[PDB]
Amino acid sequence: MKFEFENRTLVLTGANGGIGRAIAELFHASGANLVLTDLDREGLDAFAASLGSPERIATIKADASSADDAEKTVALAMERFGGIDFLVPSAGIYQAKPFAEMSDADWHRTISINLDGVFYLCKRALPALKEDSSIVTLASLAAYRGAYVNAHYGATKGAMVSMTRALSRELAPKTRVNGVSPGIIETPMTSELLKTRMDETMTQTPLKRLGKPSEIASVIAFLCSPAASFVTGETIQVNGGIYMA
Amino acid sequence: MKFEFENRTLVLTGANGGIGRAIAELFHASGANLVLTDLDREGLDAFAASLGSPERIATIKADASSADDAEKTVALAMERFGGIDFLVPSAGIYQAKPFAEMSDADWHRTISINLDGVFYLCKRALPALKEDSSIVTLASLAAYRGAYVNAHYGATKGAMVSMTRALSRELAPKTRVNGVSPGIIERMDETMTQTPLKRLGKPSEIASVIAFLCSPAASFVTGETIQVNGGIYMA
Amino acid sequence: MKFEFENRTLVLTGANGGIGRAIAELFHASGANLVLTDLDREGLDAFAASLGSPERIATIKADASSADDAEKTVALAMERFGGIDFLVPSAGIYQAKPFAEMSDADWHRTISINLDGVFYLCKRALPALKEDSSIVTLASLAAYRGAYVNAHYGATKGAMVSMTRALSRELAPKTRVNGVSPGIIETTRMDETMTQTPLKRLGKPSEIASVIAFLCSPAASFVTGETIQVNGGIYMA
Amino acid sequence: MKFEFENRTLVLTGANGGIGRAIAELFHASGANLVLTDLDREGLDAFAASLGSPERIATIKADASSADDAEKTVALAMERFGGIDFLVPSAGIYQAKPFAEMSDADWHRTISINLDGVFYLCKRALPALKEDSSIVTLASLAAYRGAYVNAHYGATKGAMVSMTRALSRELAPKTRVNGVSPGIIETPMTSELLKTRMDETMTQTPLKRLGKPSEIASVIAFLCSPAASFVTGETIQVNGGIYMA
Ligand SMILES: NC(=O)c1ccc[n+]([C@@H]2O[C@H](COP(=O)([O-])OP(=O)(O)OC[C@H]3O[C@@H](n4cnc5c(N)ncnc54)[C@H](O)[C@@H]3O)[C@@H](O)[C@H]2O)c1
Ligand SMILES: NC(=O)c1ccc[n+]([C@@H]2O[C@H](COP(=O)([O-])OP(=O)(O)OC[C@H]3O[C@@H](n4cnc5c(N)ncnc54)[C@H](O)[C@@H]3O)[C@@H](O)[C@H]2O)c1
Ligand SMILES: NC(=O)c1ccc[n+]([C@@H]2O[C@H](COP(=O)([O-])OP(=O)(O)OC[C@H]3O[C@@H](n4cnc5c(N)ncnc54)[C@H](O)[C@@H]3O)[C@@H](O)[C@H]2O)c1
Ligand SMILES: NC(=O)c1ccc[n+]([C@@H]2O[C@H](COP(=O)([O-])OP(=O)(O)OC[C@H]3O[C@@H](n4cnc5c(N)ncnc54)[C@H](O)[C@@H]3O)[C@@H](O)[C@H]2O)c1
Repeated sequence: MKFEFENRTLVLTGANGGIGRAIAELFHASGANLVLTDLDREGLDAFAASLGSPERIATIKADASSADDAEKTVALAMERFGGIDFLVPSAGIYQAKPFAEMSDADWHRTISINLDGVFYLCKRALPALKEDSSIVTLASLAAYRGAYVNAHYGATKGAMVSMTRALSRELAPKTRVNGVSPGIIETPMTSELLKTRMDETMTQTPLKRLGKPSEIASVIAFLCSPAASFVTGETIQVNGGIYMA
Repeated sequence: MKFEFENRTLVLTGANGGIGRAIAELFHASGANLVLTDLDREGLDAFAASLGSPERIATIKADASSADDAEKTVALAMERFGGIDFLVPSAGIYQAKPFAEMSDADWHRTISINLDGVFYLCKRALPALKEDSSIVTLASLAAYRGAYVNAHYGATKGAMVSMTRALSRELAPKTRVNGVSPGIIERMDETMTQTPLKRLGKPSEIASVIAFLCSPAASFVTGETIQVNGGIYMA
Repeated sequence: MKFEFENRTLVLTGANGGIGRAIAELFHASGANLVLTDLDREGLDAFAASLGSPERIATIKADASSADDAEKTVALAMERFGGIDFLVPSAGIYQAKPFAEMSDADWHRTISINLDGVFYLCKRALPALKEDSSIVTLASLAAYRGAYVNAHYGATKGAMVSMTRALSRELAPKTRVNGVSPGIIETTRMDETMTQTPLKRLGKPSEIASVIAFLCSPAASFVTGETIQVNGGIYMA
Repeated sequence: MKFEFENRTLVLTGANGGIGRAIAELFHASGANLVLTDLDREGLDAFAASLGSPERIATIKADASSADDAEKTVALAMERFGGIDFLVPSAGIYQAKPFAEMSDADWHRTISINLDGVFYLCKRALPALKEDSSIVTLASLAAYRGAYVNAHYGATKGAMVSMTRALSRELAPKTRVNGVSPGIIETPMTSELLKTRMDETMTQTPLKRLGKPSEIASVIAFLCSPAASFVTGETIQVNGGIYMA
């Protein structure tokens, strides 16, 4: 698959994370413009240098929980490239916190980043969305299988699935809204939990391996591409068969 | 059918609402103890009086979005009845708000009541949950069909479905955690045509499914959210 | 719950099975009339005798894959009790058969019993169904999780879920059509199963019957088209 | 959208149908070898000529309901191209038949073509499937929404969804098994339905249009491509938002 994104503009939050980096690389290689935001301004700027074509790249330090940063992100997209073709709210946190130990602060921090932030970005982006544009949300296996020790994480990822359906109705026919639901992907997000459970996870997985960040990115690219022109409201499971939904 | 909830205690938020009253009514008729909360104390107290078994009913003014009121709600259940058998976080708001017009305040108010509040009640309730207890969440057709002009509402009701699955895992085997997803509960003609059962649902038809999930008839059901919508949508 | 099924009639195939017997026992204890069918006539009659209200029980030898036996089953319900309130096509086979080893006969046998048979029973039952009646199909965890070595079985139980939705539309508002999808029912790999099951036990057949009874009852009067997972949380669908 | 399928072999039943033709065109344009089957061989060969790189196309008259024709189809793929990379059992029938009027013959006809035939093709294909191969089934909106007057059709398409999950477990990791669930597609299958129901369908569809056959083919191609390399067991809704599943 080869994506033709020349002169199409991607806004991607959490761009320095494992899946975020894979998304940026694939879209950049496909000729797209990138507006990358992240809470870690130093890593993002350094990472962007390696992908380097500054004519097609703009970066900004942005907190997913900040409504004003969503406004800055859209204004930068409008100023640099004149609009938005693809919107991907990838920024999120994954905290292991058994429910009996979950503090009110624990709960609010996960909802603010994983859910409120997605609202802020989608809402501020509306005037900048172009014809044939795409929003792609990031759900998770946990929304479908049920989180083991992360009821707040699971809640926000179930919210992603339904929010995708709602916005798919409201922004049609101009904009399509879809999602990707990753399974177990090897990134720093999962590194500590997964180091003693790699064999167990592969044994449970029909494809017998962990997912790669690029295998999430390629599905996001598909959903943004003309190959998905009649797909809207839909969240796709990308988990090697570890779970059937 | 017929439920035997004698000496078992229901905690119900938003108890003065349409579905809320139906739930309180059924569980009360079933012999249960009731701890009812609502933002409208006066309306609630009048309703609770109409059921007339005051020794089995306790009411309190509680804002579903307030963690302090959740603590007071659980303490009241502990004080009057010693624990919680059924926890039903029913309180919620349904605001029609096209997404292009949705304010940050619009968004937060719906998340705070419909989602944060469910976290507060469930978390504070943990020490009070008895053996064989149930949590039953209220999802919505909108979670599955996609809301037409209520993206914040749909988000919170998709969150209920996944949060139900998460807590079912963590609170098992002592407590089962399930949900009910109501359809259209009493352009009516279009709805009748679209509904196989050709009518609107009654609040009593949501309450009876909640009671089923709380009953021993559902003893091997957990994590599950049931569609109660007359066939208007298949999920 | 306690179900009031007096003067209401259940037609149940595979009634001598583990789940089948639990359904019959519950409905009979609830006052219902029973039309029980099974391929094993002697075992069924012995079971039916134990319930002891022979005026409320009628049995017949019937092959679920036989359209003629479906016709005979409904005629028996008509003759003894005048109609059908609850139709539960419970008969099914579960064959372990890795796909690379699956014969054409293996495939056909499972489709014939688990899928063709449900069609024949539902189709022939239509004139006998009463008002406020229910059909409750039996799906399976395998339909949702994906069968490990039973692709034919899994296909038939996915068919149940979609056929339930279809008949729900067509047979409403007179009849509601729903399903129950059992998980792992005691009816080894026990350590593995307990580890994956939040409730930390196998399901009991009586716990499938009580959900079917719920779906047949007025408590489910606004539920149609719906298949309920009854699996102790082993799988979330 | 364009894919790179050179030297990979597609076996496609019902190749002369609306969606079938769109699948064949895309894969051929993408450099694949085609083994096309249909009950209407004159139609198929006439169609096969128009795409014409004829050395990369092999056609055969084959009845999906025949186990022997499935063997002949696989044998042709083996003889001409040495194996099978993509297996797409697209042949199917759609009969409007109210359940109260449905004959036993009606039932068996639909289960035989739409379900037994898929078994015959998948089972006979096993020895010929190559590394990194894909099976992609065709489900339907009817499996999820519930057919209005086609309980046998709805049953077979629900079977596709569950059979896809089962085979993804058994044929992994060598083969991924996925599905596509089309909505309302502009095709002969829907000409009769949409003569009286066109207004309602566009009203109910967020994208406010009928789907095109090519918009099913592009999603099938995605599932066969490396972009879906971590997707198995999965059936994707391609319905313009008319139904959220
Ligand atoms: N296995 C997996 O990694 C997995 C599985 C399922 C779903 N997901 C989801 O996919 C998304 C991306 O995962 P990932 O691998 O990139 O995660 P990650 O933890 O590796 O990276 C997330 C990135 O977001 C940044 N970030 C954190 N808080 C932020 C904030 N307030 N504002 C802005 N940026 C912030 C982090 O610095 C990091 O660069 C997340 O939403 C995650 O929940 C991941
Ligand atoms: N048709 C329906 O009513 C319908 C359909 C689908 C889902 N649901 C869901 O079912 C649940 C119950 O619905 P209902 O019929 O009782 O709704 P309702 O609108 O009739 O209930 C409103 C009640 O909740 C109270 N309330 C409002 N905000 C509150 C707060 N902050 N704290 C405490 N109480 C508060 C109000 O005072 C009132 O008594 C809700 O979660 C709703 O979203 C309802
Ligand atoms: N663990 C489980 O038992 C389980 C799990 C998931 C789903 N289900 C499904 O639930 C349903 C009921 O299961 P069960 O516990 O009764 O199964 P079972 O194997 O205990 O019951 C088999 C019974 O069906 C009868 N039978 C077999 N072939 C028949 C035919 N051709 N015609 C008529 N009767 C026939 C046999 O005589 C026997 O009494 C089945 O459809 C099954 O696939 C069962
Ligand atoms: N709108 C749609 O067309 C639509 C929507 C949802 C799902 N689907 C499914 O997608 C698949 C492809 O549909 P389509 O648009 O190609 O349908 P179609 O009706 O256009 O295809 C008919 C073609 O299949 C052939 N065919 C019929 N019976 C056959 C048999 N026994 N053996 C072999 N070939 C046979 C016919 O000769 C003809 O060439 C089918 O499984 C269909 O159910 C279609």
